[PDB]
Amino acid sequence: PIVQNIQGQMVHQAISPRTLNAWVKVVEEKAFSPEVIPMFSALSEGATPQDLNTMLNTVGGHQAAMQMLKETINEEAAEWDRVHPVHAGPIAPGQMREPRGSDIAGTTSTLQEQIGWMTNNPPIPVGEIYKRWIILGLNKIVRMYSPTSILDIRQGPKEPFRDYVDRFYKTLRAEQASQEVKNWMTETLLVQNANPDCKTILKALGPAATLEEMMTACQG
Amino acid sequence: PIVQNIQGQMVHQAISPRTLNAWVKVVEEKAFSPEVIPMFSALSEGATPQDLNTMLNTVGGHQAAMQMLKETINEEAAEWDRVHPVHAGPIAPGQMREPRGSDIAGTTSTLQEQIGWMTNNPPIPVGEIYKRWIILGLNKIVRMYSPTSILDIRQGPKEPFRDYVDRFYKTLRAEQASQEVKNWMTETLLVQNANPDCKTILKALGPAATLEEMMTACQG
Amino acid sequence: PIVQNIQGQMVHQAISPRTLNAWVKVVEEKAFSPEVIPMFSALSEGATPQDLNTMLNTVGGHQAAMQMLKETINEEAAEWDRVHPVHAGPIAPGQMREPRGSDIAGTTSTLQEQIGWMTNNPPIPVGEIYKRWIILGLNKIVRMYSPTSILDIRQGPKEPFRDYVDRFYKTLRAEQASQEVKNWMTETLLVQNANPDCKTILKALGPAATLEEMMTACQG
Amino acid sequence: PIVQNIQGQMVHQAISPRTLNAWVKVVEEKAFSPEVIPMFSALSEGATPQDLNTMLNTVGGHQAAMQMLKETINEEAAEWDRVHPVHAGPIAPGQMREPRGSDIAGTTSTLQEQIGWMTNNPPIPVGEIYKRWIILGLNKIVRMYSPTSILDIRQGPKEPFRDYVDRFYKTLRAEQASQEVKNWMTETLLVQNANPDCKTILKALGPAATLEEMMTACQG
Amino acid sequence: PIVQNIQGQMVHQAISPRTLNAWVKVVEEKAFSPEVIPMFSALSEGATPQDLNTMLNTVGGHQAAMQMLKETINEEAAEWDRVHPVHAGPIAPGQMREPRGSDIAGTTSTLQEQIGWMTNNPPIPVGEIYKRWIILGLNKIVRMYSPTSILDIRQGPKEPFRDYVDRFYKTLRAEQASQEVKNWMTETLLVQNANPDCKTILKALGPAATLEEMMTACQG
Amino acid sequence: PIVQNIQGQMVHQAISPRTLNAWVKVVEEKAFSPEVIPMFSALSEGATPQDLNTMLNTVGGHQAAMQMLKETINEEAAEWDRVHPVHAGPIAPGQMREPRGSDIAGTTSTLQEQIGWMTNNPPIPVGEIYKRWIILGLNKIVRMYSPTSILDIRQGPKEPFRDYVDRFYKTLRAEQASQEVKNWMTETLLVQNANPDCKTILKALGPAATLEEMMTACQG
Repeated sequence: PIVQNIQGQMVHQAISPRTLNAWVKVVEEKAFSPEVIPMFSALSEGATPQDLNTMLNTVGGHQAAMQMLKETINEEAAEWDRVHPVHAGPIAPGQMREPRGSDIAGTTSTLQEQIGWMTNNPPIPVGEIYKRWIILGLNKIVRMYSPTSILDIRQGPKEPFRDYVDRFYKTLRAEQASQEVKNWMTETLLVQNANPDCKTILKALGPAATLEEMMTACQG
Repeated sequence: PIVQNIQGQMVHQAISPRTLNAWVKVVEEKAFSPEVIPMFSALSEGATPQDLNTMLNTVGGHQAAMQMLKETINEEAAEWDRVHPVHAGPIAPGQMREPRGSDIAGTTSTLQEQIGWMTNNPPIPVGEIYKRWIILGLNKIVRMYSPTSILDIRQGPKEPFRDYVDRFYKTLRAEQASQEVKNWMTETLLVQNANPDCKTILKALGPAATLEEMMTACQG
Repeated sequence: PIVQNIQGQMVHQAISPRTLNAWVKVVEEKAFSPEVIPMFSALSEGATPQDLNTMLNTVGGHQAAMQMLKETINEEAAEWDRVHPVHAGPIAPGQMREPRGSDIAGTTSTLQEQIGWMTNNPPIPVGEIYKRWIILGLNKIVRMYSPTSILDIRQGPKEPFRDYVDRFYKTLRAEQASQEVKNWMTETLLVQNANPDCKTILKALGPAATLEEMMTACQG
Repeated sequence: PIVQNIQGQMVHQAISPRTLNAWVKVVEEKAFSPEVIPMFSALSEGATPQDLNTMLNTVGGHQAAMQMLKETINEEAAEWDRVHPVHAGPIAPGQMREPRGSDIAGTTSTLQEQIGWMTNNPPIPVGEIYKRWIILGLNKIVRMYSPTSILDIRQGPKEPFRDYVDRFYKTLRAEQASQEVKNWMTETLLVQNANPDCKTILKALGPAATLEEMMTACQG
Repeated sequence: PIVQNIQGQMVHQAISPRTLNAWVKVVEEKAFSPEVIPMFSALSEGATPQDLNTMLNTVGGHQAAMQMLKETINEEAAEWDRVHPVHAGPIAPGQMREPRGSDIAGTTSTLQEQIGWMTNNPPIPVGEIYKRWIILGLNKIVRMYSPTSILDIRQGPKEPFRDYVDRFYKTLRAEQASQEVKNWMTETLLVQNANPDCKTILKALGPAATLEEMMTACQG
Repeated sequence: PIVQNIQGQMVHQAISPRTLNAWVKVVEEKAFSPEVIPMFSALSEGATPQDLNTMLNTVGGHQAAMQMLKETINEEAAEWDRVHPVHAGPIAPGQMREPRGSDIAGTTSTLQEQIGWMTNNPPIPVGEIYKRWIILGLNKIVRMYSPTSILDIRQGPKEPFRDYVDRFYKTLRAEQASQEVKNWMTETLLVQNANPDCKTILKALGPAATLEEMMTACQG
């Protein structure tokens, strides 16, 4: 990943083994849960497409998820090539040729060319584009790992309200259908599926009730 | 987070992966203890709102508590907007605009805008305001996670005074109240709920005795 | 490796103890899984043949695999020396001589000659060729460690489609067939070797079958 | 702490997470040994009272010891405020006001006043006084924590002289008496409490008894 | 060890404690094995003789091996003195004196003299010579620590070919002999000492069969 | 400990918690052994007397050894004060007053005075003097912790020669009576205490025998 110097300029730097070790360990230990996308975006800030291909190929196991991510990256690269055709002929001396989708992916280009793209004037953010594509692929992967659907949630007679709302919001963050649909769901489905006693305790507070009073009602 | 860089010019330095790993580990190992608030305040010194959002997203589990935190952040932003109205219009070329609640919460404010608001002279304390909001939310969460009320703390028949006062002060620190209420409670509730064998000893010492005198009295 | 100094001449640097410890640890911990080749290509970047020989010699155990890797390096060096004539006699100053196969292998050269061949104009990628040879050898090794073949994978009656495709893609990554033959295999045998229920499911799905829709269809 | 830049101003720097992690680790693993005070004085060097309050609040458990430490800090602040009058009214610019005891404790001020007091000419060190108070409190704590007294140490019939002198010097380090009383006891009760055989050996050794001579005499 | 410092001026940097801890750990777990010589050469790149003495003194236990190493260093020093005589007389102000046989081992040579001998132009390769001596000593020690001879390696009746060839090549690498002798030793000993069934299986392949074909013959 | 900068000058630096942790761990885990002195000399290179007093006070347990070290430091300081009396009266402006015997230890001087003494023109090596004193004290400590004398060594009928020579050289390095006496002991006492069979096998080689042949004789 590129790093700025004392005078402000930046140059390529070898990827730290600690970053790769932490990424592989968090992938192994935390599997594919909603909290891998923020850590992935934090680990590889400013990473070249070669570094992202490293961080993806290094993930042993869960090869189906990695194949899904590869297919998503392939579709995004095809759409990018369709929306931005590259020109042919001689290239200007002060400009380097613009990358194609397969080259934005970093599959058929050298590291020096990535560094030249990233430190050009004006700079070309190939790393950020490929990171956005990988984040979309990881969103689709965490959507696939979702164990249950949002509608099938029903609290057991003994399962505490805390565990119920924990499971609910876990699969809700794993759903990621939309934002306003999520807002409507947390109003309706959250109170629609409570245990009868605590259910009517929550209905006593009306729809204006917030989550804090919703929990301290059934609390104790 | 931004940091003083040689010489005297603050530049943006992205959050280090080791800090995020330390935060994830302390939230995994210690759950939601009263001490986490200081650990959080010390792990994110001078952090941009984006860094605090990253540190709140990287949490694993406890989604209910994170939801209360987000809702209290929204409430604080609404109160800030009600107290500090923002006038519309073109901005000055050298001075930045006054941020709104959504600009403080890092939701609709780009990283460059926050860096501007922080490094500009005079500085806008967006980081400290968002930290105060998150600290209020964490206080709410740790006061909710209290298993039993402070009024229910009672010593066992053979439970030593050591563990009794330890658990009592732990629950009292987790409990929420003004300092004078705590000053009254440590004098009215501590000696009364003790075991009678050592309760007689504490009564023999006196009402206004300090903690160390009672502790060395019932020692052994 | 050879770290490139900021806005200056590229300076040689000894391999880091951290890098070597991470390498020996991943070897010892994961034996020879298909990801050791990407992780090796990641750790060893811009490294001299001396660095690569050190990284290979620090490996303890698996001496059969090490001897096979050395035999592969010897075969590659023999082929290189056969298809590339070696010049001799007086050599003009400021121009290094023709690198022999035993020299590009690093067994008959020195760090000075390696750095000279890596700093010449135009540069000669001695490191990138020796790394290619090591990757060919490691590919042979990981093919030898393959427990079962790819054509002999059959899904269990209770073993789910996720686990089945995980094993299938692991064996495919281990497989030695060319990429053109590799595609037909994952297009045909994946649906041809599954259990009858989801086999008929994917048959009703028909052509253009992709992994995402396959896994969403075989749910439950 | 306050790191002194090389040929520059003493720039303020937030406490690194490593310092707090080591502090919580030692206070968790080693409880309250006599040496923790030296390690606490080592980790916190040139630190603002805010840093010391952060280091104290991060301590988890042993809340009775923390309350005793806060009571000791309050007593020291009351004494300081009693024996030092506090000026008021308009204050000349460029000269900070009189530091109050509750202010020298850092409970009624911000970081700016502490940094100003630690940068004035002549310097007024708030850190070296608040650390002194914390050390007095930790000394009271470690004295309270000692399980056995110094006057009640007796060597076992089979327990050798080395273990006896180890326990004796540990309890002496935990002792609260003045240094001259400490010298008196370490001169007399050491040989006055040993086992009769080596007691007579050390009596034959006579005056000017020195520890290495004692341990070389009681050998075997 | 000295290191290239920005810009282009080598200055002395003391050995880091982490390197010493890594060396103590590798001489605690790996103990003495063939892999230690490569690890030692990588941990001490460009080390002054004082650093190598420090790394050889920190080894706890195995005093016989360290004495062998010291005696072989003395023998190499005597041979260097007998081959490179040192003339006595006043030294030139610009250039340094020729190091004697004991100036290499860092016994009577101060650190400044070694730094001079290394940074001078032309440099005196004292570090590499002392490293060659220590490597000869370590080769002696690892050839001594061999439990059995290479002629005694024989496969068990049901011991798989994998463990047999692994142990055989490990003992052969630990053994000391010229590579030319090993070329006959392998083709004479590997197939002969195998199990009778696998013996005939390998003999069916041919005498000059490679290691990979011989392996895949009896695979499973 | 002081550290050099880019311009070449040195200034005080806070002691790293990693150094203290490593020292405490090596002191406790390895207790007292001849290989604690090199580790101590390597850990605290360039450390101020305050840092050495820290590293000594931080050692919990083995308080008798620490008191021996304190007594040795006291005697060395008294001898230094006797051999170098300090002058009275006003001190020159360009010179700082020379440290007394007790101030070399850093017991009655602030850190700034130590830094001024260490970076004066010409520099005064108080740190190196106090390190020499501490190394002498640690030598006396490891002398006391020697379990057995050098003469009592007699190999058992079954105890292998390797264990015998290991124990011999261990207690010989722990003896440190002299260096030439050590050379005479390794000739006489090593050959005088062997088991009769291997004893006469060693006598078959005469006194000219070296250690390598000495052990490979009794080997196998």
